[PDB]
Amino acid sequence: PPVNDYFGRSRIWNPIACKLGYVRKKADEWGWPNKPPPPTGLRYSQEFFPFFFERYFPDAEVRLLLDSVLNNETKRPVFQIPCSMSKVELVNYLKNIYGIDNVVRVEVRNRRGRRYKNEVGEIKMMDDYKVAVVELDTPVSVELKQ
Amino acid sequence: PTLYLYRFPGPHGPGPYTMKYWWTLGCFPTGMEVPFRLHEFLSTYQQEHVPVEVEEWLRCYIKDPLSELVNASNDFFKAVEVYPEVESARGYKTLQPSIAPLLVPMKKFEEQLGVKISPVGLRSVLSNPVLKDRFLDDLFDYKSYVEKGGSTPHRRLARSRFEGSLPAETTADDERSLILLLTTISEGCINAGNYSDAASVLADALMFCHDPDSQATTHANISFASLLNADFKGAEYNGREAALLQPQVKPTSTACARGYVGWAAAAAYQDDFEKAEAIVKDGLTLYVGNEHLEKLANKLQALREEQPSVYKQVPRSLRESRSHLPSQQSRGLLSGSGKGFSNEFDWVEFKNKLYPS
Amino acid sequence: WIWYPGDIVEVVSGEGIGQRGTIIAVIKYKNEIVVQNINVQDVVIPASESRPEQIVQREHPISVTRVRHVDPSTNEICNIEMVKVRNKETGEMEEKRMSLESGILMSIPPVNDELEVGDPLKDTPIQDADEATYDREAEQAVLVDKRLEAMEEHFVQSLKQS
Amino acid sequence: CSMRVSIYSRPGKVSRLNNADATWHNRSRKEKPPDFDPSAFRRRYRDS
Amino acid sequence: VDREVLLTGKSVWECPIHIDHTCGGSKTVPPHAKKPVRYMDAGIANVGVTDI
Amino acid sequence: SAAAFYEFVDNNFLNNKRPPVPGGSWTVEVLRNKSLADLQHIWFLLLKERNMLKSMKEHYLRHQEELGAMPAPSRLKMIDESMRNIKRVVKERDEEATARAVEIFKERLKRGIYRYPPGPPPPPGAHDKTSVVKVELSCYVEEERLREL
Amino acid sequence: YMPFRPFHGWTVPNGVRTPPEPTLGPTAKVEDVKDVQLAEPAVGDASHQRKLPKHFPVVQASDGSSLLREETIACMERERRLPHNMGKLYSYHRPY
Repeated sequence: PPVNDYFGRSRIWNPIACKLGYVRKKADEWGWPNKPPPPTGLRYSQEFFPFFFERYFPDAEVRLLLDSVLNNETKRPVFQIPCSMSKVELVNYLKNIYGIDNVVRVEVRNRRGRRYKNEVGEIKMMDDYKVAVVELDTPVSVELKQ
Repeated sequence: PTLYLYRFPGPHGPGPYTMKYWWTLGCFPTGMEVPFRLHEFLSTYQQEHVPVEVEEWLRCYIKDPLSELVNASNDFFKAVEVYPEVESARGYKTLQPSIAPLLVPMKKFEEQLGVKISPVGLRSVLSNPVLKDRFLDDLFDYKSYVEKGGSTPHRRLARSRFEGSLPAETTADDERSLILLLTTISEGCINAGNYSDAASVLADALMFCHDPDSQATTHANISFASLLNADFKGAEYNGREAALLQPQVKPTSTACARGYVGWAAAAAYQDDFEKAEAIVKDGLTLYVGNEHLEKLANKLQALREEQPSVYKQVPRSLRESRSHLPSQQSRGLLSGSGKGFSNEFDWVEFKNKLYPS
Repeated sequence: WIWYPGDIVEVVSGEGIGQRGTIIAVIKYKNEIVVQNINVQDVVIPASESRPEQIVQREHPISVTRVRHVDPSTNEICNIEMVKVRNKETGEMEEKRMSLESGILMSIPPVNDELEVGDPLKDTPIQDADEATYDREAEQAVLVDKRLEAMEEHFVQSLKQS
Repeated sequence: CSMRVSIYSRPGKVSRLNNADATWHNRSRKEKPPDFDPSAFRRRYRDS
Repeated sequence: VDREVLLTGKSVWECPIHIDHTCGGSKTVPPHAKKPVRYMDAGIANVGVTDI
Repeated sequence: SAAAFYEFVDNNFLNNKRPPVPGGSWTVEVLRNKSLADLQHIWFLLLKERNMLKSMKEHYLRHQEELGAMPAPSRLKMIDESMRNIKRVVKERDEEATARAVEIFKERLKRGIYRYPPGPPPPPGAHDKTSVVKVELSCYVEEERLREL
Repeated sequence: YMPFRPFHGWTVPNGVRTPPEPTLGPTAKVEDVKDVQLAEPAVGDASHQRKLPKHFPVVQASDGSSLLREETIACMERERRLPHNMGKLYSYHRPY
């Protein structure tokens, strides 16, 4: 079967495009086939619903590693982001949403999602995440009141 | 076009050579077998999991320790009374009836009281007719005392915790009967021939007594038990603690004399005959008349009459070498290094010598 | 689903046959019923670092196949079926439970789970939650205008190519 | 899979993923020269 | 949750885990799929007998 | 500064206290009454909350033996449900907007006012150099007959 | 107030609060009511036919619109990957 069953370090993304993928994309875009298709202008414009929602309601999962900044004055805190982001994306994110403007450099490094087996032995892999190591001018730390 | 399977379970079932992999590597060394541990997961995690509120409210509905002690003592007395008496034949020793129904009530009594009682000791005191009578009388006295005046050890622990959050009177009748029955069980265990167990029982039996005479008697008994168990250090310790309690003991008690005897015998077993003679001399100057001291002094003098004829004294580097009593032989039979099996040359001990711990 | 907590149910088969009890819990996704003082066994709790091993009696879930309700008036076994009935004070129609023999409707008791309590630090007041600040005429103006501008620009580009 | 066998977490031992006493042996004995940096070479040459 | 309900007694109505009975197969069928109408099925369930 | 990281991390776990489960999530009935700017504000609020929750969940996964399961895990599900309801409301509003827009645009296209060379198109009366005649007949007549007549 | 029902054998101490026992609600006959119908009364109808097979998991909103069916599918897939209620695993192949 064309289903890739390997969940290791060398998992490959299949470049072949299937008909079901296009069908699902179109259906989530404009409710195919019940609703009439929007014109090409609105489809290719910045007002098309997916791009409009991604621009007015951005969805980016930024997770801070507790060990990197917990009870230690660190100058290089690390974060986990989606793979579709970049250094400029992350620095703009931290500057506009959380207000962290003093960002010296972001060290990018991809990482395969965490894999594990449950009690019955099924191989379930967590979603992929990109590791970023942001550098600040001043060392930061969040103390843990013991 | 062939596949390689290093070590796979056979047709009948997985053996130890594969369970070792299952426990260390995490799965079988072939990889074709999927790790499936649902059964042990259910046996361990699903069982030990308890919600926080129920865990916190559990401590509110624990059973009453006084009622538990009363019921356990009642049931144990009923069981030891129902236990039959051994019929003595003539020509062959009759096998004593095994204590099958006695382990559960005795175990409940032990876990309620905080002390351990030997099954061998219980069997021996039940076989012995007079010891059985002493044990039954002491157990009935303890039952009556814990039913009428509560539990003196529990009240003492409660007062101790109270004074810790915010003296010690003499021993009560319940604790007296308890240490009496424990000494009876220890005597039966010594008659059966388990000296280490007898010493371990008396070590906790001493905790219930607080009067100096009872403490001196328990110290003398522990000294004798450790002497028979070949733990000369503890034997000497208890033997001299007896003489330390001597100034506060009644004049009619000879527990301090027995402690002197045990200390002198421990010194003699340690091969310090001069120290043993000095100890027995002090004991005689204290109690001019005592058979336990006089017999030991005569034995030590009979040995010292021949001591200077062989080496003029006992050596210094050869002390505590000759194994005299068979208890240490019986213990070394189990705790000894085997020939090629378990020794300094076997790797399971060589690595323990190499690594720190 | 007919078995709800509060009914008197008699065990018809298996262990405890012929005993009546009150439904204490309903495990719907497993089709099981925890009945009062019926099929009680000793559940154990392992010793923790501070507590010893603790064994206590607790009822266990009973399958639904071997239990049957008891009529409130007749006090006998009766077949019960779902019945849609409108309320007198509420025009909506709710589902009650009716017996074939006596014809008695049984209401469904609500859940009423008060155990879950929110924290006032991350909870918005219901007044601010219910106040409305949306205007359909004004907000749809900008959107429709942007859509029109985009579509007209693309149409002008297509006309340019043509 | 030695890392997942020993350094990883198990129902018997805590996670050693971030533990210096367990990770320090991973570093090489003989030091090695640093690898060439193409970004640094570009920012240094600054082609014209 | 089985252990928790056994220890507490709270009544659970919905399953605590979402069960995908297709094992990832329902995502393979197109979204607008629907079973067609089959007239005159060769079955007896439509009669709705209760005595046999 | 440091407050950004303090809000990235949790507060009850920081003070070693049991975090409580909140009351409920945003419902579609409420999000319909809420306005667009208000919707995106509460969306960013839920996004920050989800970031903090995911950081705590990842910390507990990193320390699952030192620390047990994450306390109050339904908060992530509530946040995801609120975000999905926000997306639903925004999608409904966008659907209404695009329906109105395509109606207006098709009306404009039917009018025929667009022209790549910028300028008003020529008038229809100056172009329609033809006429139509409607004749009422009492019975059907062949088209070729009408043509030849 | 104890937040759980006591076990079999426990005695509620003085001054404690316990969630009330499940009691049967009101009782009313059917003869007094005028509008009474059965659940699923039509057995020979043709509208109760399934549009999707019984093994298909329902992924839809409560109203019936499939606007965010892929969003709900992605949420369920993320839940299957890493469930938020996942307790302490027992496997030797732990994620961390």
